[PDB]
Amino acid sequence: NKWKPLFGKNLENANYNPEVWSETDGVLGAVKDESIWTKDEYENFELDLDFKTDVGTNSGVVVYCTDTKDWIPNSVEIQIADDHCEKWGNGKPYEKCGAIYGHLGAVQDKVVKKPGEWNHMRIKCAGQHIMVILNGKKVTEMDMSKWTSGTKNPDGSDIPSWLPKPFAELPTKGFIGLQGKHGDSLIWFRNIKIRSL
Ligand code: NA
Repeated sequence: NKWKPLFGKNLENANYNPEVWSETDGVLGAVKDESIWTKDEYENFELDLDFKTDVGTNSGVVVYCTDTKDWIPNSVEIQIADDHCEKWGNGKPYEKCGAIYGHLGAVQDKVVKKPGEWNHMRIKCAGQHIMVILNGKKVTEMDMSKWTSGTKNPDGSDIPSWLPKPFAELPTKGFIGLQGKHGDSLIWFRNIKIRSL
């Protein structure tokens, strides 16, 4: 159908703490670690958002969340990361920007721009099929039905112990959220919007 702001105007359609999450000059950011969620559940949608990184940014967009309190194992996370910072060495493919965190790498990295440059990401969530388009590049295409294991990924890498639920049996409807600030690297969001497929 048509695009609408994911959180409405003035975050009216979001569940959040206003001491954590706020809009400044049209740009959403967080000063503490707690997440921001939609008040409503979504399936069969495309989500657009702009984001800007800091050096070493590690964040993510959460979709299909069936529990906003115990969200980590009951959701899918599209990784947002500063691929130009190499802190943990080479890193894992599922830690790169536009990956499905813990589950599936992006096909190329350093599609994300350098810290302080604006990025654009579109996430198409069509039941078990998730596509990530980053800066106009199709970087990630997951079919969740392949994830029959909660411990091992189709690419052979181990799934972090804190993500035990097989993605093949995960529901493909739930809340959408953004993650808060966990350390010194900031992240900024804008033009966060959604429409149905
Ligand atoms: Na992340």
